[PDB]
Order: sequence, then C-alpha cells, then structure tokens
Amino acid sequence: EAAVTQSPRNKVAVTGGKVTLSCNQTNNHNNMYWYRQDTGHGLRLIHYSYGAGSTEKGDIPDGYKASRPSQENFSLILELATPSQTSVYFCASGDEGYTQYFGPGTRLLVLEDLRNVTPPKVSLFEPSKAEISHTQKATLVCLATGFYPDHVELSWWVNGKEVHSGVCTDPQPLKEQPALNDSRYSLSSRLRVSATFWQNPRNHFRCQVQFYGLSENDEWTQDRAKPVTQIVSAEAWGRA
Amino acid sequence: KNYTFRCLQMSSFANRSWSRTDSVVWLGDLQTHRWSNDSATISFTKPWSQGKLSNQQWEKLQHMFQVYRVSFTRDIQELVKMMSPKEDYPIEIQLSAGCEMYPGNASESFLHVAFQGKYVVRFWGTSWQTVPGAPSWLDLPIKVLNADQGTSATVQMLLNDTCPLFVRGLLEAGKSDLEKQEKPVAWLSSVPSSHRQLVCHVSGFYPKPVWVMWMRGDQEQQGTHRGDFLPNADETWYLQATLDVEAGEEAGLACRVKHSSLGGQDIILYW
Amino acid sequence: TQVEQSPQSLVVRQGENCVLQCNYSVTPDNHLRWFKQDTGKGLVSLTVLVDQKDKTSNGRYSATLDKDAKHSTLHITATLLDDTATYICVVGDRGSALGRLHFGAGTQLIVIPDIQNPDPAVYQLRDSKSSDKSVCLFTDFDSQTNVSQSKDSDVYITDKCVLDMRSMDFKSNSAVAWSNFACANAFNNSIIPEDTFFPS
Amino acid sequence: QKTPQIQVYSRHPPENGKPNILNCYVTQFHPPHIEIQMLKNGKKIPKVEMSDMSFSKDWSFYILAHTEFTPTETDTYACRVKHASMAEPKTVYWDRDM
Ligand SMILES: CCCCCCCCCCCCCCCCCCCCCCCCCC(=O)N[C@@H](CO[C@H]1O[C@H](CO)[C@H](OCc2ccccc2)[C@H](O)[C@H]1O)[C@H](O)[C@H](O)CCCCCCCCCCCCCC
Ligand SMILES: *[C@@H]1O[C@H](CO[C@@H]2O[C@@H](C)[C@@H](O)[C@@H](O)[C@@H]2O)[C@@H](O[C@@H]2O[C@H](CO)[C@@H](O)[C@H](O)[C@H]2NC(C)=O)[C@H](O)[C@H]1NC(C)=O
Ligand SMILES: *[C@@H]1O[C@H](CO)[C@@H](O[C@@H]2O[C@H](CO)[C@@H](O)[C@H](O)[C@H]2NC(C)=O)[C@H](O)[C@H]1NC(C)=O
Ligand SMILES: *[C@@H]1O[C@H](CO)[C@@H](O[C@@H]2O[C@H](CO)[C@@H](O)[C@H](O)[C@H]2NC(C)=O)[C@H](O)[C@H]1NC(C)=O
Ligand SMILES: [Cl-]
Ligand code: NA
Ligand code: NA
Repeated sequence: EAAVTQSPRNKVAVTGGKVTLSCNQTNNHNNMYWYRQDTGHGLRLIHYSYGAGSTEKGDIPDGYKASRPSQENFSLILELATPSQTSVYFCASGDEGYTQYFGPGTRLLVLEDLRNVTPPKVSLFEPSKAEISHTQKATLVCLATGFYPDHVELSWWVNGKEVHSGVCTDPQPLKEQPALNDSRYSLSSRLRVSATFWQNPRNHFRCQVQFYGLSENDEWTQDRAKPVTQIVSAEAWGRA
Repeated sequence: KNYTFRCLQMSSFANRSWSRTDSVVWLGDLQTHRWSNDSATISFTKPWSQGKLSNQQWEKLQHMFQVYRVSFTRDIQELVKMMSPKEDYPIEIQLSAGCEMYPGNASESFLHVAFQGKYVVRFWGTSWQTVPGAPSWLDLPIKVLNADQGTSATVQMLLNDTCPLFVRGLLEAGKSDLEKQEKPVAWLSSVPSSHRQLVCHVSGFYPKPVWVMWMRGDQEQQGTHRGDFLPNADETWYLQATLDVEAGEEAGLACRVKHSSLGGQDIILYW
Repeated sequence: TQVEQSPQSLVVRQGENCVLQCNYSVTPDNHLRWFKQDTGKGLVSLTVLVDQKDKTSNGRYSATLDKDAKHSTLHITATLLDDTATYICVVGDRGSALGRLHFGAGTQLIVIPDIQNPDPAVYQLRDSKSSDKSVCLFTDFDSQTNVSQSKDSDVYITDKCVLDMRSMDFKSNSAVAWSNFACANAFNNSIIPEDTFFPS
Repeated sequence: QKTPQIQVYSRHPPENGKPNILNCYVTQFHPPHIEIQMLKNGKKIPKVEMSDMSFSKDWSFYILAHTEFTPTETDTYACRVKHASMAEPKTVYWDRDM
C-alpha cells in the first residue's frame, strides 16, 4: 500500500498570487510526477523528478516551476497564478517499475478578484413527524447557503464520527441569483436514518461544511469579516 | 571456418535534442546490412541479406528494430536526466550484438554495450549486468532496464533463437559470396629509411588468410615486417611486407606470395 | 491524442451489463491500465493488461486486450449504483519508469438505481434553531419521475438525488425545495405521481 | 579521445596515365565525428565514395574513403583528416613507392 498525500487538497487563489502544491511520499520512491486533469483531456504531465535536486519538464510545463528538495517532497509552484491554471492536480510516485501510485488530487480555483468570496450559513432541518409515522424513517436535511466560490465539502457526523451510509449531497451547488455575474451558491444534503435511531436523544447529529476561501496572508480591504477557509456546521440532538 | 555475425550500432548524443544512430551488420568480413539514421528501413548490401526469412518474417523483425531505435534514443535521453548531473552530453554509445556459429548446430550469442568507448554492460542469461571495470552509477540504469520484463523476454528470444536461425540461413543463401576466391596481384617498390626499405604490395585477394615473405632463392628473410590488413572498396584485401636492406644488396631478393585462389602456382616477383 | 475511449458517456439501469471501449495508437504498447474515478475523488486501479492477447478479471470487472488491433474493453457485470463514475484508460509505452503514460479522456457511466417499493410524499422539515424557517422534502419516488425547477426564481429546487441506507439494503430518491410558499404548491411545475402523499 | 591513423594506397599496381582507384583508410579514432577529404594537388576531389563507418573489437572506429584517379609524374594525391583529437588537420600524401 504505497500511499501518497497532497496538500492542500483544495485551494482558492487570486490572479498574480503565488500557489504551492505539495506532495509527500514515504515509500522511498526516486521518481515523482505532477499532472493536471481537465475536461476533454486525459491527465497531462507538467513536471517530473528522478530524485532530490532534479526537476524535468513534462508536456505542459509552461506557467509552472517544480521543486524536489528531498526524496519525500515534490512541489508544484505557480509563481503568478492565472485562471487557466484552474484544474484538478494529481501527484504520483514510483520506483524503477512502470506503476505510478497517484495521490487523492488537489482542486485549485484561480479567481480574477477575491471581493465576492463569502462563507456559508448552515441550517439543519429536523425530520417531520409525518415521515416518521409513515415510513418509520427520519430524514435530516442540511442547507449551506450564501457562499462563494463553490468550493465546499459537506459532511455528516453522528456522535463525533462521520457517516456515509444513508447520505446523498447535490452533485453541484445551485446559484441563488442566476442573473447576477458573481452569484452566491446554495448546497443541500440529506441524511436518512431509522426513526428509532433519530428518536434516541443520546444521538448527536451534525452537518459540517468545510468552506475554502482566503488564508491569513491574503489582503482584505472590506468591512465585513475576512472570508477565510473555515468550518460552519449545524447540529441537533435526537428526541422521542 | 566459424563465421561470426556482428550487428554493430553507433549512437551519438551531442545534447538533449540532437542525436543520431547508425548501424552496420557483418557476416565475417562481408557487410550484409546498412541502416543510416536518415533511412526509415534496414538496407540490404547483398542479394542474400534477407537470408531464408519470408517477407512476413523480415517485416516483423524490421518493425521490432524500428521501434527499438526510437525507443533506445528516448531511453538514453531519460537515463541521462536520471543520472544528472553525474553524466552529461556529449555521449557515445556502441552496441555489438550477434552470434558466433560453430559446427553441429552450436552457437554462442552476445550483446555488448560500450559507453564513451569502454565496454561497460552486457546482456547475460535473462538480464542486463555490468562487467568488471564499470562505474557503480550504472547500477541504477541496469536496475531500471532489468525492470522492463518485456524487453528482457524479447532480447532473450532474439539472442537465443532468432540470431542463430537467421545466420544459419545467411550461410546457405550467401555461400557463393562467402566461399569466393579472388587472386592477389603483387608489385615491388623501394624508399629510404634511415639503408633502403623494399616494399612488396599484395592487393585484391579474398579471403583474408595470406602468406607473404621476402626471400633470396629459398631463404625466408627474418627481417620481413608484415603490415596490417587494409581493405579495398570491392571487398578484397590489401597487405604489404617490408624488408630493410643495404644499397647494392637488392639483387637476388624476391617476394613470394601464397594464397588459396592461386592453387599451387605461387606468385614470385624478382627485383 | 493517442488514446480514445468510447462511448463518451452512457446511462444504464442497475443490474445491466455494459462494455467500455479503448482504442490507442501508442507505440510501443507495454501495458494498459483501467482506472475508476468517483466524482471528485482520485484514481483507483481496476486491472492491468500486459500480454499480446490478455484477459483479466476483478470481481464484476473483467477486461481484454488485443495489441495487434490496439484495442481493449472493460466489461462491468451487474452494475450497481456505486459504479457511477468515470472510467479511464491508460497505456504505458515502457515496462519501466522510463515510460510515459498516455491517458484517455474517460467514459462517464451513470447507473440508474432500482427503487424497490416507491412511496412518494412531500414533507415539511423545520430548522433546529429558528423553527419559523422550513424546507420541503419530495422523497421516495421512482426513477421515472423528473423534478423540474420552479417558475418563481425566489423558490429554489434541487436536482433529484439518491441515497443508500446500506445496512437495510434500501434506496430512495429525494429533492429539496425552499423559499422566503407552502409544500403543497412547491413542486407544481414537476410532473409528480398522483398517489403522492401530502400530510396535513 | 584516440587520434586517427591514416594509410593511403592504390587498388591496382600504379602506372602513369592508367586509371586506378586510390584508397584512404582512417582508423583508431574516437569520437566517430570526422571529416575526410581526398586531395589532388591540394584541391578537393568531387564525388568521393565513403564506406559506412564501423568499429573493431576494441571499439575503435574505421572508415574507407576511396576515389578514381590517374597517377602522373607531376600530380600529388593526399588524404586530409579533421578530428577533435588533433589541433590541426593531418595530411598524408600518397607515395607509390611506399
Ligand atoms: C541482436 C541480434 C539480432 C540478429 C537477427 C537480426 C539481424 C538482422 C539485421 C538487423 C540489424 C539491426 C541493427 C541494430 C543492431 C543493434 C541492436 C541489437 C540490440 C537489440 C536490442 C533490442 C531490444 C528489443 C526490445 C525493445 O525494443 N526495447 C525498448 C522498447 O521497449 C518497450 O517496447 C517493447 C516492444 O516490443 C516491449 O513491450 C512489449 C512487450 C511487453 C510485455 C511482454 C513482452 C513484450 C517493452 O516491454 C517496452 O518497454 C526499450 O526502450 C529498451 O530499453 C531499449 C534499450 C535497450 C538497449 C539498452 C542497452 C544498454 C544501455 C546502457 C545505457 C548506459 C548509459 C546511460 C546514460
Ligand atoms: C536464453 O538462453 C539463456 C542462456 O544462454 C546464455 O545467455 C544468452 C543471453 C546468450 O548470451 C547465450 O550465448 C548464453 O549462453 C538462458 O539463461 C538461463 O536461464 C535459466 C532459466 O531461466 C537460468 O536459471 C540461468 O541462470 C540462465 N543462464 C545464465 C548463464 O545466466 C535463458 O533462460 C534463455 N531464455 C529463453 C527465453 O530461451
Ligand atoms: C546540439 O549539438 C548539435 C551538433 O553539434 C549542434 O549543431 C551544430 O551547431 C554548430 C554551431 O555551434 C554548427 O557549427 C554545427 O554545424 C551544427 N551541427 C549540426 C549537425 O547541425 C546544435 O546547435 C546543438 N543544439 C543545442 C540546442 O545546443
Ligand atoms: C536521426 O533520426 C531521427 C529519427 O528520425 C531524427 O529525429 C527527427 O528529426 C526530424 C528533423 O529534425 C523531426 O522532424 C522529427 O520530429 C524527429 N523524429 C523523432 C522521432 O524524434 C533526427 O533528427 C536525426 N538526426 C540527424 C542528425 O539527422
Ligand atoms: Cl489535462
Ligand atoms: Na459524509
Ligand atoms: Na414516503
């Protein structure tokens, strides 16, 4: 199980800003590789390295600098970020064999300006009594609203542990003001459980939205709170 | 009469971009194939260069090599990047491959690789390996080339089966060219050398084995210095034997030449 | 591009088989690898084909390769909902790290799930903190029903979505609608089943 | 980086006025990039055939340049070789006596 990690996993950056995508690998692989994934294309190689100190140009190196300071770490550096570098970036490693072991991916969005960036409000809607008696099932509904851009990860948590069973989230967020250019987004998710499970008042339910926005170092001139990368969640306890 | 078959390859890499690869193939001292960088296909230099392979068998084989040449060029380029900055351009690589045919359907194949004019690597058994004298950095190239199982299986089949089969066919198809007998012509001349030096020229003979001695009557001169075998353009050989003597001593000396083509009637040239 | 996949996308019902095609011009062609990419996630290797006329299998996934034709197919037997993914074909031109990988653009598979016993209904759910606010949950309808957006732009309706309560082996469609409006008049623009339960 | 040996010789016994082939055999050189000219009275002969380059067991390169010529008492024939190993080009004149 030769695993590879990437950080960050999701990033919002401004044009002309510096962005550094990192890749760690503990498998003692000499060889590491950087790809980006775009619609209409397969993965395309940007930069690769045969060992610490070496960097070699791929097929689409323009706009990127690579860096292999150690055997473990391989970085992709966007010196001056541009909207065209909006993509999903995959790192990989391998030994002398043909197999490349891929990381989980990094989603990068490069905006013209950060003025419209805003975190979500989150509301948890409790199951209806009608549904409970009719199905012997209880559907919680989470609602993330008023956020920009659309880089959010909505997750469900029961008693401090993440639940996947009985969950589905909108494949993409809908626009609140489709007419406007920089519309805020809304996202919904449902968690269905048995009525008896929801009826247990020791079960603590929480909808968590991981918002990706500005960092500490990003400049901010507006009066409202700085729309930084953050979590917003809503919660409720079970009841008979 | 053990004929050695040699597939000689020369590859030159001036920098990252520019490179060229040219090959020639010898069965004994006769050229059978030529492959210029410029050419997309292997060229016969004899009527019988295809041997006893069918057109279909030759196409398959040629295609294998066509892929090889392109692949090899990129591999060396990548291997340089891998060792960088330990090794740098310009780089010269040579390959000597083929099989040595013995009687009784016996042979022994080989694949030797030189780097910057030094024999560093060979294919032995079922893998690439370094030879004594090789620098230790080549162990990463060798590890990488030995990762490629497909290349290993192919070269194994190429050295073990394809070479002896093909060369055994060549020997049948090119029998009359291999066993040909070309007669030498001889001529005499002299120059000073610190005392004059008599030169006996012998040119246009095939095959390579030849006997040339200066003689006074029936007295083999011990001072006869045989030179190297120099080739002619028509695939015949040139040899000269020199004898250092004193002025006024040239009278009596003759150059005797024995060769299989002459068949008893040795050439005897008197000064 | 040296690696073309077909079809570009396809839709199948749960239980059905599908065949995915990969055609390449890569020279040489050492090996061919099939990946699975769930929406958002990374690349999961399904199988790898190496021989001239190779065949492989991985549970429900089986594949073949013909190097003479430069053709490979991935067969998925008895599709499940979780097969909803992009399937990516990659050819490697070496049997070592000296190789470059040649990637296909992918094939999008959607698997429409089999809803066992439908029970369509529209419920009203209340916010845990501020009880005045609410959403409308249209749920437990079959796959043949289509949820359209509202005429009013102040009313928001999501696309339909399917969840899977794994322990019970139960699946259900749902869509959410909200505004700032009643649930009775929420999904009017959608053609909903006539036996749709509207509670009091 | 080995330095090239050069050897000039005629195919047939040399007779004045009588057509013949003149050979230039360059050997023992490395690297294989080389320029070989055959000269008549210091001027470059046109249409000089060149054998394909090859190498011996010791990995040293060789090549046989040859051309048609008619020897006279006046005309001088030579072989001029430029190689990276040599600072200046090495010229080797033909001598029928040698
Ligand atoms: C050799 C005797 C032949 C006698 C018979 C024929 C005679 C007729 C005249 C022909 C004249 C030809 C002139 C050329 C003569 C010199 C060449 C002699 C040496 C032959 C070597 C051929 C190598 C063949 C393989 C090859 O092309 N490798 C290529 C391509 O390989 C790919 O494509 C294959 C398709 O066949 C296969 O995939 C198919 C496959 C997959 C799975 C299973 C089975 C198959 C492989 O797996 C896949 O990786 C590969 O790139 C090799 O690495 C090339 C380099 C090999 C020589 C390296 C020498 C050592 C160099 C050391 C460097 C040190 C310096 C570093 C800075
Ligand atoms: C091919 O033959 C080799 C043995 O022949 C030697 O290596 C060739 C490449 C060539 O250089 C010949 O002249 C040599 O005599 C086989 O190698 C042996 O394989 C066995 C089993 O795989 C292994 O146990 C031995 O260690 C190998 N022998 C040596 C000396 O290393 C090889 O298996 C043959 N391959 C095929 C496909 O026929
Ligand atoms: C790579 O090397 C080649 C071959 O040496 C270079 O081409 C030569 O360039 C010089 C000029 O400095 C000329 O005198 C030669 O005639 C050229 N030779 C050939 C065969 O073209 C080439 O410029 C080099 N390329 C790079 C990018 O460095
Ligand atoms: C030797 O042959 C190779 C392979 O044909 C040449 O590489 C090609 O060069 C041409 C012209 O520069 C390009 O159009 C092709 O894209 C190249 N092909 C490949 C596969 O790389 C190489 O230039 C030749 N070298 C010399 C010095 O003639
Ligand atoms: Cl891409
Ligand atoms: Na979750
Ligand atoms: Na219901």
